[PDB]
Amino acid sequence: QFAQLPVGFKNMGNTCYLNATLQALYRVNDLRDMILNYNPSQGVSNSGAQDEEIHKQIVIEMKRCFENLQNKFKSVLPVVLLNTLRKCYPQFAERDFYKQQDAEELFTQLFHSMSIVFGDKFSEDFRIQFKTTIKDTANDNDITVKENESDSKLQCHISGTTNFMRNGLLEGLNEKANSIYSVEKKISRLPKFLTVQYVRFFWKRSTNKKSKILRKVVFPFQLDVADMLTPEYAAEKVKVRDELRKVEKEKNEKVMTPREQYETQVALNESEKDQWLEEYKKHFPPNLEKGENPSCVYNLIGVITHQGANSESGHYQAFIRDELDENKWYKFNDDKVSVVEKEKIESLAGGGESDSALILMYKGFGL
Repeated sequence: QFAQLPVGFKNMGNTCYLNATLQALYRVNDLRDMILNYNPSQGVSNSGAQDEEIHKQIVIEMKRCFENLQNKFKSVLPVVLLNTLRKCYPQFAERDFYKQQDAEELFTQLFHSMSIVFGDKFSEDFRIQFKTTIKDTANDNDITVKENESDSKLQCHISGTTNFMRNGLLEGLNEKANSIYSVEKKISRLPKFLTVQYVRFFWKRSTNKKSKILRKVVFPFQLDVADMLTPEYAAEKVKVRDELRKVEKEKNEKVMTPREQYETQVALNESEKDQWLEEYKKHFPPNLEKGENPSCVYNLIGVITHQGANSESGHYQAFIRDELDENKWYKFNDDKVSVVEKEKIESLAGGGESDSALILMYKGFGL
């Protein structure tokens, strides 16, 4: 009666890559907020970027789109945003409709633009820092440790052996006169928002053509990455996790018109949610960096899926967890929005030609 369905973006013809990506970004609370409050008078953070003005326009056009989503405009047509994106990143103007594109490539370029415009305020929420150990496979006294590698996502490598996301994340942290060196990353700083890429798209050698790995790879709703951290950082994050678990457990224990009553209940539920956020926050570590995850645990909040033979075919969708009711998920099939249950989300692990998870977004536990 009173609860309104979220709205989606109309597909202009092979532009579901953009639509699914925008829903996932909109779900990231801090990002949504900084875009919604962006004032062009504020300029950009990185005015070393030669194309500064077009990045600012990308943000402006995102803000307009986000204003239309927030204020539910039954359908949003991101025409000007697409044109703007194409001016900045001509790869997205390739034809053959315009050609279908890899959502990962869009995600990456949008991250670049948002980093130019907002700076550290944006990028610190996503930064993963590594401690890298570099050993000569032929000599285990030749050891070098580096602390300066970082990224804004983790890659989940998928081969025929891969059955769970953890398997692929662990493989992604390792790689290999001249010698073969093993290069082994452990995480020394976790972000509050953790993006995971399933490496599904690849160049098939046999056919000289783009293809896709269809293998089922199970992801968890609650992700714990303690085993990917340096020993020193794990000790810190596990201590936090164990206090947060105690709060979670304690939480699980505990004349107006009909419209007015609904609006009062929403207000009550938001207050109760905020009181629990404050209870978790009491246990956050004292020297936590802005944008850093307090613990080593995350909850899943969004999934970008793809169905089709390769990154230039088929269809992308987003599945987004409701911000209050953690059991509720929304399916954004462009402008067709529906409510689905946890079982439908689990089925996105893949296997065969089914719609399957490509990019996963996790938010830190207790946030």
